[PDB]
Amino acid sequence: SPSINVALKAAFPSPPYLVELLETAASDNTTIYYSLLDRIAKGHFAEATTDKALYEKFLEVLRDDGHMDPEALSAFKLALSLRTATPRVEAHYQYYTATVEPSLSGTQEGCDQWFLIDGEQYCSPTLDTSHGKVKGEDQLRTLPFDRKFGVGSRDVILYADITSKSFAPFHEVAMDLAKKGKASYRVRYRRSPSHSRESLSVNGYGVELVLKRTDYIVIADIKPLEKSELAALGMKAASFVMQSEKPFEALLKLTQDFPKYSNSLGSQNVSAEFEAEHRGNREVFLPEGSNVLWLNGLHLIDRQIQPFGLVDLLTRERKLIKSVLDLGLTGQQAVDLLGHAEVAHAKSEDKNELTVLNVNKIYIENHDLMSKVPVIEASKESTRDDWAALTVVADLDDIEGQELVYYALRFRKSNDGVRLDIVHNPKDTSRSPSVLAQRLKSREDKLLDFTRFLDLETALETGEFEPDVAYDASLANFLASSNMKAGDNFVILNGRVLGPITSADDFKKEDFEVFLQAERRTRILPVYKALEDLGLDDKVSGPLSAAKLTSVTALSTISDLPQGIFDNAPTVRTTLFKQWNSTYTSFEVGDASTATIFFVAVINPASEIGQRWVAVLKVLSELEGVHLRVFLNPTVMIEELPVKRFYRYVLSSSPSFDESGKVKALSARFTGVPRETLLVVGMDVPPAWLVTSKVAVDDLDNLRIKDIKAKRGTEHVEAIYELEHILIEGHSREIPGAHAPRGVQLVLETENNPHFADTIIMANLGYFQFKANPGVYNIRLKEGRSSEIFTLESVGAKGWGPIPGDDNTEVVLMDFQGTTLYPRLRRKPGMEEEDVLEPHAEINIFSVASGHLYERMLNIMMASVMHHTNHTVKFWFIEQFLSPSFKDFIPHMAAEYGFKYEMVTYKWPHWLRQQKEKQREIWGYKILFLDVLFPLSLDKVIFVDADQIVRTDMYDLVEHPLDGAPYGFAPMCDSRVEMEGYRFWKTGYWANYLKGKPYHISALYVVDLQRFRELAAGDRLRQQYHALSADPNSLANLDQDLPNHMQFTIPIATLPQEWLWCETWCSDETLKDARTIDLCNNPKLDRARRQVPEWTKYDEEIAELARRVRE
Ligand SMILES: *[C@@H]1O[C@H](CO)[C@@H](O[C@@H]2O[C@H](CO)[C@@H](O[C@@H]3O[C@H](CO[C@H]4O[C@H](CO)[C@@H](O)[C@H](O)[C@@H]4O)[C@@H](O)[C@H](O[C@H]4O[C@H](CO)[C@@H](O)[C@H](O)[C@@H]4O)[C@@H]3O)[C@H](O)[C@H]2NC(C)=O)[C@H](O)[C@H]1NC(C)=O
Ligand SMILES: *[C@@H]1O[C@H](CO)[C@@H](O)[C@H](O)[C@H]1NC(C)=O
Ligand SMILES: *[C@@H]1O[C@H](CO)[C@@H](O)[C@H](O)[C@H]1NC(C)=O
Ligand SMILES: [Ca+2]
Repeated sequence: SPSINVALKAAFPSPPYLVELLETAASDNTTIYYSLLDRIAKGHFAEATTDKALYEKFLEVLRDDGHMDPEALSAFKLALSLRTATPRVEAHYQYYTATVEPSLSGTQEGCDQWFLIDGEQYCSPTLDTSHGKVKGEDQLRTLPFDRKFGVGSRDVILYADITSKSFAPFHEVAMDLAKKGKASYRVRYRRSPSHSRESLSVNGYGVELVLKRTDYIVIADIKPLEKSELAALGMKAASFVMQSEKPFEALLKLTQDFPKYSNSLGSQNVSAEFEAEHRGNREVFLPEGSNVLWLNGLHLIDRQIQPFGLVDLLTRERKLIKSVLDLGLTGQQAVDLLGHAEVAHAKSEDKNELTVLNVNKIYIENHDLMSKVPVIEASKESTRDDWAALTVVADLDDIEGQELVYYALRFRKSNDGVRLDIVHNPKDTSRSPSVLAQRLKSREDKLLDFTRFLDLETALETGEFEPDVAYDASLANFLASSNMKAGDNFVILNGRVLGPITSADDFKKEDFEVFLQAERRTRILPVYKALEDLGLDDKVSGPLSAAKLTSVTALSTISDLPQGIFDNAPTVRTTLFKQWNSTYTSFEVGDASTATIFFVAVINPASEIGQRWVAVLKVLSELEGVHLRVFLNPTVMIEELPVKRFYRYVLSSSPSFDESGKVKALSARFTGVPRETLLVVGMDVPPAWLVTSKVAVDDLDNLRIKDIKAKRGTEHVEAIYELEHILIEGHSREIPGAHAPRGVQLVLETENNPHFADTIIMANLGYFQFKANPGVYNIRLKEGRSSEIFTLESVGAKGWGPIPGDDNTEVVLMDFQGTTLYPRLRRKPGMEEEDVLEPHAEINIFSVASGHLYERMLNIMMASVMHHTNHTVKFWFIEQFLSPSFKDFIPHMAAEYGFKYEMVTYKWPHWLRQQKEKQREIWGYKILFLDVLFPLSLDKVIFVDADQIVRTDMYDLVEHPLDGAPYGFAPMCDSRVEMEGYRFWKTGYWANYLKGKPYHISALYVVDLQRFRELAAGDRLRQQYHALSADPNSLANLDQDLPNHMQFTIPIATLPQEWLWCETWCSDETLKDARTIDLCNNPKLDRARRQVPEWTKYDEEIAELARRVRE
């Protein structure tokens, strides 16, 4: 039974299932939230002891209280598995811990639940018992996780642990108060004392087992490698799926355990060149072996396939399709109507401007308004192609308002196919709107018979009516739904909201004709024709019935906002997937009639990308109302081994439950694993996550089952990771002339400590990031030059904007997608100075390792420095590359060798080109993020390449003058003569480019961090790496070649030859006056005992130390 298991746990305690279901079910819908909060305070959910039963009962009430329908209920199941609401809950707790507790003056008892009213806290429902003044920051501030119910003078906030029924009476009272209309009610959470500090188990990530031995090519103990028959493997693998008759199940089993059955392909006449003719699909559309996903016609991408991203996309697109299915269309017709070529041509440098609203929606809610307004219907003799539903909003008290209505009336006289509606929107509460509307609703029949303007003004004063209260109520709802101010003039044809109107001179009779003409060309005609092509021109029978379709389709052109995503607003509905014949390469799963969601996947089985897509897709199909047509299109061109890994996705469509009812954790277990093959563990985690290994026995970088069978006795690999941080990342800009405010330094703070974190603004589109967990934070400019020239106006937490209400320098993260920011900073008047120009411990060494040999020699590196130094040395490392076995042991090194150590990390920016091999990633962390990795307090760092023996006091290098250089290096030895043929750096390319500069070595170096930032070296390293990374062959060693190619622009200080020694280019005599030896590559265990005699001495010191701790 050879298996490997990987599980992921969050950096916070599990909030009870009770509160999670409340927040997940009432996703955001506050009306659902309080109707369920009432039922949990009633006592209906008290019998739910086993968390599964609690979930079970929530299904009953959601469906029974009308809150959820089966189609959207399946989405509830999947989102609940994902535990989407847990970080939202932890935000309340962190806020309670950092802002609420300190302000709460006095000792709490019986105050498990308490209200906050006017700076006073009350622990009793009676309101007569006030425990204390709520000092410090006022907690009545509007925060994202809040939920406002009712309007009131008093602002009531209930901090509750809902697990105890003691909350129930407090709620009922506040609920009564809010429903009466005396106060605005909002619910915040208190860390429930019934639940334990058991970390939360997360899902929605992927695991990879990379066979690092990929040099092979010309149940199963080793990876079988074939000759030049690779070419067809993708093709026969695809046929193997069709032959199976459990197709997407085969696709998964084959794609996830690819190496296993790799050579077994091309056997038992699976040659099946049936889909060879199926390239009729290829012959007209997209290339062989290309990965393309679509959702209702829209363009889906590789990393829009994180479970979190998909859940919000289903939710938004079901709402869009359901808006269309109120118009009598099927899921397939609705999508084909939306994803039609006539529609795509209406859309497609940089340019955009517009505002539109739903016609179906607005005429349903505002019934007593829209069926009681003066309606001049379009004469039934007008053609389908002429129909339009003009709706005019106007203040009939002012001349400009009544002038626009007159111009609309004259326009209706000329255009037969227009249904004209007039809604009175006054700005004075004394004149009830219902009376002026009913004044002209009497003259509705006699409307448009107005020759002079005075005829309308006189008709407004004739008659006397009663203020129809029902009318006024539906009017207020309309203006709120449509975001229309009182007394403002608006013109809305077919849903396209246009206005407000400044003066009625802007909009005359002739201007209305043109508005119909332009709207007709864009949203009316392409609908009629796309509609007539699909044989659905029967559904459009009336000016109003037509407008509902044209209006919905235009709204399908608005994408995200983008929150969490960077894809601002494109996605053009395509339709060419339909030309492809679905005989061989395609298979479908789900009913095409009841499906609201249409996933059209085009995956190549020989691709590594296909592995993830398939794994997610199975889970996505398990939602009642999701259709999936999977196209398999392989390529004939496979020069190397197509897939170089094993892959599993941790995700479930239905919530997992323990035997005791609690939530069951989701794990990635790989079965029938070869015992002879070398493996590496990698994580396929969503963009906002920072993940490092927690507890593991087996070296995550160097693995083989047969070896741990010979060490532990079992073939069961088990490891744990931690989602340690969630990113707060953003793109900075300058106000008003949008530029890159590079060199700007930032501080993240909380009401707990104001020096939480610090980073600097990057040159590539203003990138910055912070490693944080759910909670309320603030962002201030770092103490100094950043605050001098710049003042941060806002952190764009709501969108690019500016958005009214986003000028808050406050950030709060409450999602597994983090919080994407678009801050805006304006310069202080009359200045134009950049930070670049002005108006800790003795030694600071940093290192990294990625193997137990490198880790054993890293223990030696630390020990060698301390033996030869009488100074305060501090070690800095990259958290995630080290094994947990090494991480468990470093505090014991710190105590025995007398050093301190702080552990840094940074997540590779999404824009920056990543490296697939673990090795190439290692190299990038040494050179690319030096400026941002360390806090702004650290003056200088020194890198020592882990497998090293230092014999000199390293303080000398600290105070070595660099002379205008941000970093200093040790050069290549030209001492050994016999290896001159190997000295490539003094030849052709490296000789012409390096005119006289020496080839420096990326093994030992000094970084004067304050000069590094001052010079902005990192940004130049990063952007140069960018275009060079197109060919990985140019970056032979990106840690070494990058500073060497950049010594022409970024200065390189040269360090003495005594500092660096190698057993290939420096003579043995140099070792006498040695400072550091890299133990040069081209194994190390032999070279260490041979070159350095004291290497054994250090190894043995460590060996005893671990056993000393052991007892
Ligand atoms: C945010 O959340 C709220 C709350 O869920 C939603 O508001 C809902 O708005 C509508 C209009 O007021 C309510 O509609 C309800 O329709 C029920 C009938 O539905 C059936 O229709 C077909 C018939 O063929 C069936 O096939 C189908 O299965 C449906 O079941 C009525 O029975 C409802 O009456 C009463 O229901 C509940 C009791 O169960 C009461 O709490 C209500 O007050 C109501 O008197 C009702 O007419 C819907 O119920 C509203 N909810 C509430 C609680 O008021 C929002 O739409 C939602 N928004 C989003 C974006 O999710
Ligand atoms: C089975 O494979 C052989 C070799 O490719 C082929 O000649 C034969 O025709 C195949 N069988 C059938 C029934 O086509
Ligand atoms: C460290 O300090 C001791 C005591 O002052 C001194 O004897 C020793 O020489 C120092 N170490 C080195 C390497 O000089
Ligand atoms: Ca080394």
